[PDB]
Amino acid sequence: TGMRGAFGKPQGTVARVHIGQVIMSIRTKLQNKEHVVEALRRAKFKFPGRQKIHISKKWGFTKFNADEFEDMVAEKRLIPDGCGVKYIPNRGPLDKWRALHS
Amino acid sequence: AKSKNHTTHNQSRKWHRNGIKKPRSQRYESLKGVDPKFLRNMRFAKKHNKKGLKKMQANNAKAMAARAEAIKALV
Amino acid sequence: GRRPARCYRYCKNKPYPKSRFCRGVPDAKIRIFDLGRKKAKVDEFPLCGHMVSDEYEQLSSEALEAARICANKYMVKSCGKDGFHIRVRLHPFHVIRINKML
RNA sequence: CGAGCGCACGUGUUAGGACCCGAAAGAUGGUGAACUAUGCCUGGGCAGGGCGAAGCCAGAGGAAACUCUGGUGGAGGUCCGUAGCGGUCCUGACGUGCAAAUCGGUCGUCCGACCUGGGUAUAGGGGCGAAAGACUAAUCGAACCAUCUAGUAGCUGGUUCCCUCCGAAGUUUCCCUCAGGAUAGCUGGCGCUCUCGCAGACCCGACGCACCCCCGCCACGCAGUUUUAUCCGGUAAAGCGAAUGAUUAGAGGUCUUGGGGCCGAAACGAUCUCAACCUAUUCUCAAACUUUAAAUGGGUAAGAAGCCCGGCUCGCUGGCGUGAGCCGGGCGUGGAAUGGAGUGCCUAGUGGGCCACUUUUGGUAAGCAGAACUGGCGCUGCGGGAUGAACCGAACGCCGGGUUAAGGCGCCCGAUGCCGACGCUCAUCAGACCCCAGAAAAGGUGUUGGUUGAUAUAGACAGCAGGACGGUGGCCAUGGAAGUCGGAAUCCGCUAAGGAGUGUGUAACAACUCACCUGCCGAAUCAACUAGCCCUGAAAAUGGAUGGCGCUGGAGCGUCGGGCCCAUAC
RNA sequence: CUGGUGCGGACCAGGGGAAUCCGACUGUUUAAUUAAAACAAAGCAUCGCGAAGGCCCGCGGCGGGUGUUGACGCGAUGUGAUUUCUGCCCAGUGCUCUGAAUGUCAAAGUGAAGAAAUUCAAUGAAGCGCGGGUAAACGGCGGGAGUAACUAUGACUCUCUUAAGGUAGCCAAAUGCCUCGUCAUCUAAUUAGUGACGCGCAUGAAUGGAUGAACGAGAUUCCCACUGUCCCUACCUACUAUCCAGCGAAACCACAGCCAAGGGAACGGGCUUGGCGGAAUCAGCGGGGAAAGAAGACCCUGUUGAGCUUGACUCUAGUCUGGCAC
RNA sequence: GGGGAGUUUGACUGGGGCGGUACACCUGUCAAACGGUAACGCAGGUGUCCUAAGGCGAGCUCAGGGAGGACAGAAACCUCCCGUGGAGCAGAAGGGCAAAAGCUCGCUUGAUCUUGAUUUUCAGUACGAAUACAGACCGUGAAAGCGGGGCCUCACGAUCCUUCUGACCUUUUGGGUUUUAAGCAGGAGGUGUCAGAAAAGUUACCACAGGGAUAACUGGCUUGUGGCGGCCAAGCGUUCAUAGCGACGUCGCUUUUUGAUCCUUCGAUGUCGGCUCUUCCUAUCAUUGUGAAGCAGAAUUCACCAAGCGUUGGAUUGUUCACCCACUAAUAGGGAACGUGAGCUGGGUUUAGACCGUCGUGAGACAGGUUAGUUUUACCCUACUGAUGAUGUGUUGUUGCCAUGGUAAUCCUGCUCAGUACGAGAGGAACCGCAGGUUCAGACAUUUGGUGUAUGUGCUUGGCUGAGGAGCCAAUGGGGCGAAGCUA
RNA sequence: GUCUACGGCCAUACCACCCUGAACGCGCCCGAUCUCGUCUGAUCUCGGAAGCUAAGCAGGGUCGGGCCUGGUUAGUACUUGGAUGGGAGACCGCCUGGGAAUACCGGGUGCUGUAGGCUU
Repeated sequence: TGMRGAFGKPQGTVARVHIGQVIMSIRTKLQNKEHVVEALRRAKFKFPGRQKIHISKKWGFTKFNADEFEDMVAEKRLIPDGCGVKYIPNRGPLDKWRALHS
Repeated sequence: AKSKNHTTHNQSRKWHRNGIKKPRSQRYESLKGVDPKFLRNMRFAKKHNKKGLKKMQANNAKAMAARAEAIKALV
Repeated sequence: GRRPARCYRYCKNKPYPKSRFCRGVPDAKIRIFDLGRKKAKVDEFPLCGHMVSDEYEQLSSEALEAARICANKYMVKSCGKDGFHIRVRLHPFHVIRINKML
């Protein structure tokens, strides 16, 4: 306070960004291409500084890429289950389930 | 009153101005701190080495002759 | 009480957690990070819209709350009530101190 | 198998000052009551007037008790007021004065605790005080003089001839230590022990030097360095579907409870369910977490003090052996680049630092506080950044010639007075060079560049031939609405259109344009972004600052080419 | 009766009233900034003392003052005219008294052991400690509750807790932070005054409470009368200043003295870039010279002092008591 | 036994013995992969505790979870299975441990006596603590071995003096004996300021040495707090995001607030407020010119160019600040060393005198009230307003030219316009016209007023010249009226 | 091939589950008088040798987990050294050198000294 042992005490709580972070991801129907960026550009005016906006090259919040994702799902290596899709390698001990029905 | 605390940086050049860097090595050194039992025993060996010369040199005159002859006798 | 984020913008410290050693931190104003139809299956929404930060800085939880609300109101306006899934993907864990002066 | 006496020097110490100059104080012995403080003895001094006490004499009332009324009388720490004594207010005058405290006015007292001369007493830790620590000889919260005495100081001030040579510290530890010493370090001086390059008239190194060649010769040794080996750590980075700790989210499934249930009865029952609890995943983290895990870093070794042999001694260890020691013998030096090394004694100054690239803690940040490395300023000047402690270049004896670094070349000002090359920009606050002294978020159909998406002679785009309703009140809301807004709705037809209407329009509700191609004259149009100059965003107190003048085919901004200019550097 | 309504005609000579605070008044003080609300003061109240004494000086004695004295007298204090009051607390700190009711304790001197130096035991004055009295001695004064009626407050009472818990009075005052407390007056307006209100931070009874006529070179507020204080400044006189004749210092002085901006030890006369500069001077002037006056009295450091205090640490005169000797 | 004396009354420290030990210690981190490392940096612990919680040897495995079992339940006790330290190791945290270093027993004192060496902190001094050996006596275990305190990192101490134990020790002064004393070794009694002094205040009566190495002002850096804006646009504005505002967010500016810091002066810069005077800034209260409005007019609100000219008279406090009456076009905000003391002022703050309340036993303290309290020097240089003058034109005069520097006027009221415009009405303006005024400036004396020592006149008091006259002195005697002159 | 005792490396050796068994080799297994110790001959200890390889143990199987070792992650993240390189800043590009770790995709699943057997 009078600097005779000055050291602050907790107040507020922030998050640290990194060049290339992803502060907000919106998912919707492809028809809403110009609603997504239109709305999301507002957040550029609430956050400090400049933040490039961007349209993902992925199906959703998945690890995956352009819509060959769904081809892979047809191949059954990707299982639609929950807000994301569960990956499946060809490892594992179900070499009788993959027989009975893959 | 108030004083300002230290700052410690020039004491790195201070040494190397002309500071030595090796412990001044030497050949066989002072047996200070060896296992004292070994110390006693080895000392007995030394005392009966610089005694027992009618032991040592009278049983090494043989090896003197032997090497002093063989080192040529290879020829 | 203002303390505008001008002071606490730049990243300038060793990252605090909410720890065993820093106690009583005020709760981050933003608490719930998913808005909109967040039960949707993956096959529904094939478009993910991102937002990358182009500056190395700190973002305040208060700011995150304002941004999330401001970006949700518009996109409710356009897409509807079950048309999106806004997911803040950043979390305020780094606390900051304030040295009260007499 | 040894060294005292005298002399010169250097340091530290004690002192007749101990480099010189300085305290506030302390002690011993004395001199003062001519100022004032207070007692005593002795003398002197206080115009004029206002009030009317006690007594006193007489006159009236009355029942007496007694009471009135008039003159007399002249008491008082009484009253107005002069000398005297003081000294309130002008915060008046002068304030290097008439004066080390006076003057002008206006002020309190002026018969009492009054004012005053001379004599006499009380003396310094003592007197004296109607008490303010006042007075005690222009001095008093302990006088004056002399001596001890030059008291003492870690504290300021200064500390006197020339050149030459070498050259710091502001850090460790301890200290009633923090403005100081001691100690280490850094410094100079005196030297030493060897190298052996006067190294002939002879004659080599897997050991250097000389080379006649080193009989006389150690190339021995060292490193703020890289190289080759082998070691050490746990920061940066990275991870959570790897433990600890924090945390979002969905799912897939049973279980433990709960909401209300139901069954009808408890059922978390089939319906649930909601949580929980799992099981696979999922979004984001850690200076006091970690599986992993660098760069730069720290040690050792890179051969004669070595290697291979042979024989003794050992009171130790004990199958026999071990290991340690000794004596004798043979083989020479081993990776690059530099260079003479090793060793002793005495010892002044310093122990207030500061700044910068990079890393880093406290803070909002600070020309702030605190750390590591390295370099500077300090201790240092020169060219350049106008100006300056540190920035850039750069290291100095005295000069002549040439050449550069950082810089710069309209003029100040030496240098472009070159054919300089390609571009960007108009600023009624332009812009103009590291530290560095003008600022942002957000905007611009100012002007360029660029990315992407749409359409084009089969005319695409603006301005023309259309087209802006014919069925139609068509559904059929009657909250009235071929459009109806606020009517749930919902068709034709014509390649032209008009959806069963764009809303203005409250006359039900009419009128208006809305949307989509070929033919009107005729070539490219439009949309969404991004980043370059310039602009808005943009407020200071004396008149001012790219250094100034100024400079817009640049003397401005970006990338560039020659040619020139100079420092104490080369 | 008389004068231009002038007649204490120069001179000499009191402005006035309604209130508040303090002190009774007269008196006295800080010579050289403090004239007062400070001291004194009568009045009140204490405390010791019957001279082989109280108090006090002293280096010393049949020393010395009060003492040419004797309780209506000395010596030591507190308050401070009169009126009228002085409440409660003796656990605390001191004072004093008692002593049997005596735990603690020094010299001597007495016993026991040892050859002795010693050692041990008992013994036991003052003084503490034990118990009374003492407040005009130093000083000290509280908290939650229930509870009448709408009730709060709270009459009446529960108690920890101290030794007692602010009694009579009195106030936003010379004492009240919040504070410009709240009402009313006083003015157009009043943080001032006055008058009331008081669980009053922190009022209060001879650390005196409260009143009160006179008085005060004492602090305030208000009203009448006067007015160069002011609106709004003029004009007049003497002495300076001014100039001449004569006579003639000191303060101070690194060099000298034009500004902006810049850098700089962050406020330059000097340096950089600018703006520019003219001999020698007189009367004024208060902006600058961070002007002069002084080795800053504020603050910090000092292993530097003094004045003063006390429950500091060591001590000391004096004084009480025991022993030894005359 | 403060009557009297001597003396002391720690250090650190974002100025100051206020707070707190960063004053000895130990862990984790900062700490930048040697390993050293700083702050009153962060999270913490100690001045102990243990006959076992030591030393050996043997035997068992802990945490929790799952299924079962009479009372028995969420949890007693028994059993089976899973069980990588998830538990326990005296205490802080870190490390370490699973036939142990834990748990249970069994036996025991190696927690003992005695030299030297080394580590740890560093001068490579000691104390503390620890390392590895050696010589004795032992312990346990069959034994190999392990043990000389705690599983490791903290848990404690010099000289002098006292005290205790040790050998048939040395000395006790010419010799002998015996008491006692001194010696030599090892432990203890303690120095927490922890390398180790024995120690209470107050100075507003103060003093000397110094310090800007260190506070109280302005000046600088910063701008958190203070003030001014800007951006985004959910909403308020019946309808409507932007006429006027603006939340949740966020970017700046200004130095008219208050902080933070110590750079400049302690051999001195005079430090509050008020009065007087100049000038400056603009983020404009009024006025000139303009746009906008949820603007009919009238008022009023937002914004633009803009500091040329205005921004008051008073009650209360010292007041800056505030508050209230009144007028006004308006009663905007500020800088200039918080402008300005050799300009004043001295009200307050801030010496020495006093009073009350709280605190202290007391001297005394109060950022609690109250009262009285010396404001010093100009002629130096510069600046500024005035005044002589200087080169040039051969000397000298008359008459002018004008580079240049100064700047000046502002605002209001009434009549007309016009009860018209404008409006359901309530209400109600504007232009040129006319009339005047408030502030400022430059003058001036005809009149009006003030001055008056023309000593101009009279009227007078006291005294003086012997009186009538005619005067004079009373620091200008007083008092009527007053010319020229200066003036509002 | 393979086992037994002592081991060194101490997961390519662990865990889970299923299959296989080249002496009496280990072991299960039958008893408790001797030795010994427990509440329980369960354990420990002793004495045995009827059956057993059901178990341990060894070997094998597992689109097994785990573990070791490779790739992709990537010359990305990161950093020694340089500049009068950009940016108002936050940061960033370049010159010069060094150079990682997840996710993901491969491969492997004990070796071996010593003394001693057997080929069921």
